[PDB]
Amino acid sequence: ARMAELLREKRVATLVEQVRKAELEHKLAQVQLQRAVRRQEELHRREE
RNA sequence: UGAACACUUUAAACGUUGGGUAAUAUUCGGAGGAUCGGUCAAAUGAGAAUAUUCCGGAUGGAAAGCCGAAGGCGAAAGCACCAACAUCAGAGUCACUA
Repeated sequence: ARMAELLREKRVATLVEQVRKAELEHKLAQVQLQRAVRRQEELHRREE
């Protein structure tokens, strides 16, 4: 039971956290970079 | 997926308020003196007091005649005078939400 838990559960869960967090860092690099410069240029040109 | 924002685009979507109309029968005076109505066809009547009509006037509300279409909007029934109030809705782009 301890072999199953510490040698499966925490590392398979760890795979799930780091995979969705690499995905979240992908989505967050998107929403910072392309979104932020696009919308500040749009708001800049719309107020001009 | 579902929903709110910023743009692009949509009309017979929805209720209220003001105004209009080809057209409608009734009526006030005038033209005109026996036809009109109507149907496969025939039959009460309008009419010898003036009928269809025609002139021009009033009335008052129906319905929106063409547009307009195997076109649109709608959840469906449905929705076809504008103008404005007005509350939406639906589609596309670009972003939020996880």
